[PDB]
Amino acid sequence: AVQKVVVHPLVLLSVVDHFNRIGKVGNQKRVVGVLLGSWQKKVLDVSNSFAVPFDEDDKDDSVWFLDHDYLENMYGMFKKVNARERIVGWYHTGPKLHKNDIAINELMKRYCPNSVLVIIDVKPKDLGLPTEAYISVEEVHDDGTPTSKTFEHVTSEIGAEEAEEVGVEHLLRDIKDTTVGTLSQRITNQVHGLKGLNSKLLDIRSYLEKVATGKLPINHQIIYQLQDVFNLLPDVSLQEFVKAFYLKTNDQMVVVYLASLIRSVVALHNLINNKIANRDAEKKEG
Amino acid sequence: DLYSRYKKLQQELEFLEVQEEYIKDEQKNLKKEFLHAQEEVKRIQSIPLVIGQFLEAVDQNTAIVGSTTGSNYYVRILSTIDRELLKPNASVALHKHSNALV
Amino acid sequence: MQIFVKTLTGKTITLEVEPSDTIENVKAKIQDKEGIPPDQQRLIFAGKQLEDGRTLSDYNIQRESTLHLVLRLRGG
Amino acid sequence: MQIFVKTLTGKTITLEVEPSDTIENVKAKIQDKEGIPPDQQRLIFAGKQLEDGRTLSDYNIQRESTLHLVLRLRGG
Amino acid sequence: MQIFVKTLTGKTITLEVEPSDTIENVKAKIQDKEGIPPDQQRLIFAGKQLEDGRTLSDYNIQRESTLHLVLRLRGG
Amino acid sequence: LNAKVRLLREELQLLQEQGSYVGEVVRAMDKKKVLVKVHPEGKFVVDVDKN
Amino acid sequence: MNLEKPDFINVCQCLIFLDDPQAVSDILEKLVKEDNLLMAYQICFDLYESASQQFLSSVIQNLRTDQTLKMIKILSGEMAIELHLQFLIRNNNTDLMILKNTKDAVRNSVCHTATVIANSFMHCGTTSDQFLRDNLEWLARATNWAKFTATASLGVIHKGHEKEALQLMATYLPKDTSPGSAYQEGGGLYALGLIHANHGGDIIDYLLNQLKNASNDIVRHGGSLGLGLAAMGTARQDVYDLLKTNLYQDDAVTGEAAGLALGLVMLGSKNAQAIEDMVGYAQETQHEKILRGLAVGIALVMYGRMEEADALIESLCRDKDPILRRSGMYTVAMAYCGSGNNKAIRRLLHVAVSDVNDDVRRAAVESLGFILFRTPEQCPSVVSLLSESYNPHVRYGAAMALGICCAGTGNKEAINLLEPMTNDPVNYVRQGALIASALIMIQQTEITCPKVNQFRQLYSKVINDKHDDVMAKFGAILAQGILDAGGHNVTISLQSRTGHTHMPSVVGVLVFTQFWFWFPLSHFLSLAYTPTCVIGLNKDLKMPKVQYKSNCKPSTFAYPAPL
Amino acid sequence: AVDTAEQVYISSLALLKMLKHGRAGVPMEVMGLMLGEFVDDYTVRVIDVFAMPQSGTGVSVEAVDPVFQAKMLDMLKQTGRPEMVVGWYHSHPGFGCWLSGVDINTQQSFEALSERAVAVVVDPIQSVKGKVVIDAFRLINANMMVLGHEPRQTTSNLGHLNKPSIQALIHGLNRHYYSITINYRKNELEQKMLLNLHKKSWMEGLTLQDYSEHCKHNESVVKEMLELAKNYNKAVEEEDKMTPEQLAIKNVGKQDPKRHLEEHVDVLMTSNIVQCLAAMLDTVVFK
Repeated sequence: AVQKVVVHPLVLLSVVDHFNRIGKVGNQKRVVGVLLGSWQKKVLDVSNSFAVPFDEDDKDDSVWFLDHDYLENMYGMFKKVNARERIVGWYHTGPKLHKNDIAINELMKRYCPNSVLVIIDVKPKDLGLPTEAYISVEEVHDDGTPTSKTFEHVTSEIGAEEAEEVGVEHLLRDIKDTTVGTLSQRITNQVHGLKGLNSKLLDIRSYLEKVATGKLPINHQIIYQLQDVFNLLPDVSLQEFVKAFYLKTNDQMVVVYLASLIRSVVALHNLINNKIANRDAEKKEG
Repeated sequence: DLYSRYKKLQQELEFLEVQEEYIKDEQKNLKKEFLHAQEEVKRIQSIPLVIGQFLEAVDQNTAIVGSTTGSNYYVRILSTIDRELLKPNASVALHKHSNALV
Repeated sequence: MQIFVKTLTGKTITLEVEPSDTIENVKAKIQDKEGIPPDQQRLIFAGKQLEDGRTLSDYNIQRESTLHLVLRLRGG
Repeated sequence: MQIFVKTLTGKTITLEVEPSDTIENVKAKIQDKEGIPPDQQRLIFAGKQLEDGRTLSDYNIQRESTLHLVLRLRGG
Repeated sequence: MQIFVKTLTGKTITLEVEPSDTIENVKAKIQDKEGIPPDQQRLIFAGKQLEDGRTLSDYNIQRESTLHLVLRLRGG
Repeated sequence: LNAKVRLLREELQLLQEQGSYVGEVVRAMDKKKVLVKVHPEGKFVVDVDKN
Repeated sequence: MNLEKPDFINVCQCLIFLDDPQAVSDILEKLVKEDNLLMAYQICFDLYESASQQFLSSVIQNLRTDQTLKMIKILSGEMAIELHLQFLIRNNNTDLMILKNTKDAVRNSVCHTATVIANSFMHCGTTSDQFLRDNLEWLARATNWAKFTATASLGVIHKGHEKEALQLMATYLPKDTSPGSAYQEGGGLYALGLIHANHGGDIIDYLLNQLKNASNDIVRHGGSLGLGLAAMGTARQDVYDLLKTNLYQDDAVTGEAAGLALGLVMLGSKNAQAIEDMVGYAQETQHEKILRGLAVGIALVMYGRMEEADALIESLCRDKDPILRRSGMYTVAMAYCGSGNNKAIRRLLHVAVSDVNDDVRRAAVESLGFILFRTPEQCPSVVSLLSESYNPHVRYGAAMALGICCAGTGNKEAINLLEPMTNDPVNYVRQGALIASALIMIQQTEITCPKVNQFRQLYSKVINDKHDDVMAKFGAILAQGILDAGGHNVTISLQSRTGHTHMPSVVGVLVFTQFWFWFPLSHFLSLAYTPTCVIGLNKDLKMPKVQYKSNCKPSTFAYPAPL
Repeated sequence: AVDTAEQVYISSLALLKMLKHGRAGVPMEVMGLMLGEFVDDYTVRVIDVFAMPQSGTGVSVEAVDPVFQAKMLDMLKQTGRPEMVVGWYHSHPGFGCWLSGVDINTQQSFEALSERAVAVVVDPIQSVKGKVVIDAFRLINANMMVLGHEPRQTTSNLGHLNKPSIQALIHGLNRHYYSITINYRKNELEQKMLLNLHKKSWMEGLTLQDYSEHCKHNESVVKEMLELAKNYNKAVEEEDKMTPEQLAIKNVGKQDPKRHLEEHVDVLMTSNIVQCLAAMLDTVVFK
């Protein structure tokens, strides 16, 4: 099992390189490759990757063709250069999971029992993080329906190390932002947050509306119980909570009345000195 | 007569307005540059550096210090340290690479 | 669909092709009648750099267009 | 309402649209008019970059308003 | 007997030899044609590093054989 | 404001510099040469600059 | 016209501001009918010296479709060329001592070529070769691309010496003397280009043939600059085809040559096809040189079109590739030339203060000059504060914007600002300030402005020092040649005699400032020197002797520097 | 023909690779190959880098066996990167960046085999905080220097920044080799996978931490500002009829108003305004 994955920039950049270059061999929608990495304790650190030739068909999910021998050879050479990394998993691009993917997983799970799948979305989007990480497990599924194999999400984060961040910071020198910000960076964040929240809430419709149309079957087992919980969890303004009004005012009597004042007295002092000096320097020449 | 004065007044008014907007913008960017520069200067001693011991002060922002590895050196000093703490001897910090006093 | 290829030598050569073809096929036809190895062929269209992996329709190429062939001289 | 858009080469294009139209719908309309892929286009009003997640009513793009369009001259 | 020597830069170099020739003679030919000291050349055929004590009649080489050359790169 | 930031930038530029040794002179020499004795060890013949 | 008499003022100004060639041709014919020939001659000379090209074409065509010869010849310019050359060839009196000194002081670096440029400036239009003739074992020290510059320089000595042109150039036997160089052939066509500027005449149909056959490396570079120079502004389609085909060949050294020349012929035509084809080839290419060509070649396609260009601007200004953004700034410069429009200033200042890439900051702030020169008293008030920003590029741009705004007149405040900057620590900004001062003080004597004998000495300090940076003395040795142009008899201005913006001068001085990126472009300054004289005449064929009389002069002004 | 002031374009990815590998084997030197294209008569573009088996030591390196190199090109070629090699690079652990006398003997073989192949040198432990010490060189032949001919050709973009270091100038600079200008052409797409990426958040934009952790902060800052203010009062009561030049005369430190009084105000204002605004948003976005 794993509680989180940590991804280094180098893999992200190499994936972009792969996706740009592949046009040299034959048009394809997506690309596939191995991830190398290491285990500390229930946290997984990824640090390198390499291409592997792959081909697909756009309709039939029974047809595809990975390649064993290229994989084994290249891993041999990489191991001959360095020995501390080992096979850890694989990645593909494309924005949405393909039905086919489990069938690939049960292949290369043979090279590492805990094969984890990372999706990297190469083309941009506004709302947030670029990558997702998934792990494969069977389930009880129900009171009683066939057990199967599907993925579940695992939380994901982007990492860094010494002498990889220095190159990044050099590349990014031309475009920079305030480290902390003074009401010009905190205020923007709130707007960004509201964008994300509204995105999620709108995405709920596209499912729940079409299930109400009956276009697809009800996943009664899970979704509705969670969305009963949700509608339960908001709060309310109930005469007792509003009695914790007595906190807004105690912010203001530290802001307004004891920080503005000593910001005006300084300005008067500077003005007095300025007028004194300027008039003195006038009459001195007269 | 008065027509020319009227027109020229209009023109110079609007043109000094343009200059005013320019100056506001340049103020806004120079502030950011100054902030960034202080940010760079802050990380010049947050380093695993070495201990020397103060030996002599020649003039402003310059001194002579003998490091604990022998090899007596002669180096600038940082612009933010207080001066009246380093007369006879002291435990001073020396940059690992440049031997700049911090 | 005929297409005209121009070399740096001043020669113009006309190849009949169909819009379904792909750049490597054209380079193979060149290797046919030019005899220059396909790896030693580089093709520019209107300043763009063509890829061996794609179809003609990806570059909107129409009838009788001119393509420029350039050699690689790193072997000096 | 009828509105006009101008482009690099100066061609002026006429679109008839309704206030609730979203920016992706406008993109679809203009690609229907001229076949440009909807990603190869960006549109500008006043000084600010229009973004897709909103209706024309949100920016209150008035009747007969003029828009600027920016594009690569060809998709490649 | 004509043979082809490739290199990592894409340079290709034909050469004429006879199967009685010993390998160091080949490295001498490379030296005189290119201008490279015999120490610095290392030779590969079919994935085996060749050795001076042997003729090209050994290693059963045939004409039009593709050898590879690699440099003795060092630093310090 | 511009003067202030320019000054700070110049100071940071200067701090990126290499150190120097200190040496005892035992005697001068002719045609711009001195004989010095660097602290750890050594007995060198060094050249003077233009100033 | 209802007033008692016909006149110049209305027909000079209004008919070319309105662009009504039919009306001027009609009133000209009417003035011929009643046999008032002196008016009909003065109007022709007045017109040619300030009417645009192609305007003359429509006028002459409508006219001709006897007095015909003596009016057509004065209308196309031939005797104006003759007379101007005849003035310069007689009033020449340059002082060779300065060349002898700088020649003796030079060390064998780049400064060598910097000499043979400036020399050609001072002997411009003078047809005298002496400095390149009395010594030759020194000039033969040049090799490689330098041979291209030096041999091109003859083209600026013989400027306007059109009549014999071709026989002269082959007289150097550049091709026969040895096939062992292509750089000479490359220079020859450039020289023919410089001699026949604007007057494409016959030579277009010769260059257009000679460009057909090429050792494509260098010969095509010379050829395309020459042909793009001879035919500028005519929009001739048969030329444009051949330059497009050379551009599409996609070769670095032949890149910006055609990139310019394809821009010169279309100048101001607003041609909606050329812009889309050129911008489409600037995107999705991968050689910087071609972009550094098209950076200029685009902007010249729009000229004075003002608001009718805006649409392209705020397209081109959005592009990510920085050379395109710079070319956007050049376009907003040319669009509004001379016209003090406010919002263009607002844009240029915002860009200069904000953008992340230095070269667009230079090319932004530098272009302020081209839209303010109608009121040179105003430029110092804005650029002054720029001159102290922390990053050098903005300082260089400021200095050059002063040099280009006040160019013709020794406005005191400009010198007052440039004085401290001539000692800036960063070498290339000294290189800037020297040339700016030299432009702004051409033909000024001590009584007319005080500072001259400071500067006239300062150069000879720098050029004789040896503890300095090469580029600084490059700028100095150029300033010497700028200050004594054409035997003291020529001056630089953008305004015409009567308020029109003289297009060849704007083009020449714009494309001069690219000397930063490619040295042989510096000769393009020669288009800006206008002669400064009064010609006494009583009949077109007849210069009768007269003496004018200049009152209120102690006679200590005028011709300077005999000493 | 002769060279001029040209250039080297290196991709961002290859830079990360060089830094990472150089820092890995830190007590010893490391070296590798680099792959790219001579796109025109005077720029050179390097796209990718890979290491090779090597017998490192604290002052030198040698490559072990050739078969590895010959193979890996043939592997890469069938997944879409056919470019041949353009040059090589190595690292100097603690010294300056310059060429040793053995590097010349290595380099001459590449130059004899291909006309333009640059050589690259990296320093992994001076590149510590916010700069990179990386450089590229080529040889100058001996006999040409004796003849009047100089190394190159001139156009005005030679002289920016490219002041040589004295440390490098002690060795064969100019005399034996010359530096080449370097710049990083970060094209589109890979721009965004860095700028909009290494730092980000979503729900973090709406978090409160309203317990004591806030009130205690306020009651530290105001408490110390009490003494700052008393100090400033005393420090201005002097009111002596002297001249502010004399004030500058004795001015050394702790200039109360500017030095300290104001930053406390700015900090307190920032914190409290942001907190109150966030509470006011959450009071409406959720029920």
